[PDB]
Order: sequence, then C-alpha cells, then structure tokens
Amino acid sequence: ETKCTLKSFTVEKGIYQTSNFRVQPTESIVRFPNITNLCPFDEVFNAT
Amino acid sequence: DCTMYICGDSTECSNLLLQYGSFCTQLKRALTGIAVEQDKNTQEVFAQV
Amino acid sequence: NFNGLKGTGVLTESNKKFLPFQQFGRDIADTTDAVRDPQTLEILDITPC
Ligand SMILES: *[C@@H]1O[C@H](CO)[C@@H](O)[C@H](O)[C@H]1NC(C)=O
Ligand SMILES: *[C@@H]1O[C@H](CO)[C@@H](O)[C@H](O)[C@H]1NC(C)=O
Repeated sequence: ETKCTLKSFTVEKGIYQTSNFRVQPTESIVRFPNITNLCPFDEVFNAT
Repeated sequence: DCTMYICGDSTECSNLLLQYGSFCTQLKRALTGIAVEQDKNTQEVFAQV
Repeated sequence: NFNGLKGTGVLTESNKKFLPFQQFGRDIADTTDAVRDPQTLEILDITPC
C-alpha cells in the first residue's frame, strides 16, 4: 500500500500516510413518510 | 485528506481526482513539511541539553 | 434516502430530540447530519464514515 502511494518499488525507513478510513458501499435503503389519507378510489370502482 | 474532503462519500470523485495529476502529492508533501517542522521547532528551543 | 435525502453513511440513534416543527438537522458545513425518521417518530443520527 505504501509502495503504491510512493509510486516506487522501494520505500524508506519512516512513517508514511495512505488513504484514510472509509467503509465501502454495500447496499441502498429508501424510505418515506408512510401511507395515509388515501385517494377515494373505492367509491369510484364500487359505485352503486 | 484530498478525496474524502472535496467529495464526501462519493466514489466517482476518486476517478476525477487522479486525472488532475500530482496536485495532491504536492499538497500532502507541503503540509507534511509544516507537520515535521513543528516537531523540529519545539526540539530547537527546549532541548539544548 | 429519506424522502429525497441523498447520501451514504451509517445510521445510529441520537439521544437528542427534535421539536414537532423540526424535520432536518444541519451543522457548520450546512448539510444533513441528524434527522427525524420519516415513517416513525424518533431522531436518527447519520454518523459518517
Ligand atoms: C368492492 O365490492 C366488492 C363486492 O361487494 C367487494 O368484494 C370488494 O371487497 C369491494 N372493494 C373493496 C376495496 O372493499
Ligand atoms: C405511520 O407511522 C406512524 C409513526 O410510526 C404511526 O403512528 C402510524 O400508525 C403509521 N401509519 C400507518 C398507516 O402505518
């Protein structure tokens, strides 16, 4: 990893720095305020 | 850190940052020059003995 | 994606509570960090990476 960072096949005796912490993406979630006050379709297909 | 500051939690910016070249190699090696000098400044004033 | 809140991050429970007129939450960076949950009444913190 630090050989990849330094763009060389040899590194020197010392502290270096690589890419920081990041949790890789796994999935996606979607949610929304739940279903209320539905449109009056029961009247318009079950009309007497 | 370059990638996760200018583009937080977006993996498409990792592709667009590498094609700008050695900007972030220069900027990281610039601020490391300060970050090693501050150790040298404190050792210069106090540690003559 | 909380009704248009696009972004990626991990989700924790926040001890603080919002007022009934409040739905979102900002920070110094002016972005979403802790919001009220859409379909259930508790406050969820978006902990970043
Ligand atoms: C519409 O009417 C039919 C017949 O009475 C019934 O079976 C059906 O359940 C009704 N629709 C709804 C949504 O209740
Ligand atoms: C919607 O969510 C709220 C909060 O959890 C709950 O009180 C309500 O009963 C829910 N309604 C439906 C139709 O699920």
